[PDB]
Amino acid sequence: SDHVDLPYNLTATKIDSDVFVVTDRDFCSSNVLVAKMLDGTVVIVSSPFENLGTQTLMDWVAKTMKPKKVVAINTHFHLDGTGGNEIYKKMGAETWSSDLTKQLRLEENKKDRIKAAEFYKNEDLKRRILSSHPVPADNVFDLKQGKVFSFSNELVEVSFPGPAHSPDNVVVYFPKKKLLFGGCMIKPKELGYLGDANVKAWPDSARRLKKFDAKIVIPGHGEWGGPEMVNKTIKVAEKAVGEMR
Ligand SMILES: [Zn+2]
Ligand SMILES: [Zn+2]
Ligand SMILES: [Zn+2]
Repeated sequence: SDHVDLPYNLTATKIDSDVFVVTDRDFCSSNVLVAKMLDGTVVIVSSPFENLGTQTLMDWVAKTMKPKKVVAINTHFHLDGTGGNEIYKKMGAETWSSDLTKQLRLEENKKDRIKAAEFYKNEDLKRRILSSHPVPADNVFDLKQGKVFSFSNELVEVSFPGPAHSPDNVVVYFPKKKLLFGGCMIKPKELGYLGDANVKAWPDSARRLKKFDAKIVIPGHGEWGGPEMVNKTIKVAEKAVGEMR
């Protein structure tokens, strides 16, 4: 079948033999891409919110893919992005983000934990959030220049299309699979949490994603789709600009 149910309400859904989406349903249905490169390297894009979810994800990756190496790419500084870094590191993964994402995560870490913890209503989820201590990635590239990974000539392209959902949001493109992980700047129905959003910039940042020849676009939350995901996002952001003036 199309998915496997994992502990802590994680879902792992197959897109093909070498591409999976793992969804943290407990924490806002956050999507994590897991792509196995031909040379055995596993690339993970984004993260579950915290340690229990991330440990569950890594246990499943270990069991099912037995990777030679794991490379984890943070999409932005939010917990669906950096929440996995502690456990990724502990498990021997190489964690990556832009320099801005690291900076924003470090700044976010200075803020009051217990006050920001009442943002969730369930007490078990609160205790899971408070039990984790998010850290930035170990390896950093310059936001504006992006980064292209080459795993035995299999390319993974990380680029900054401009501020949208957050000032630092990047997308990850896999040209071999024509797959774009757009992350939380892909919002085909409604923009969602705007705490760090640049609504005025969002339509043009999303327009810049049209350059990718994507057959599959994976959003940070919710069902994935095709290139129309980008078009839907642009209109949703425009309506927000329209009301906002
Ligand atoms: Zn199921
Ligand atoms: Zn976010
Ligand atoms: Zn998100």
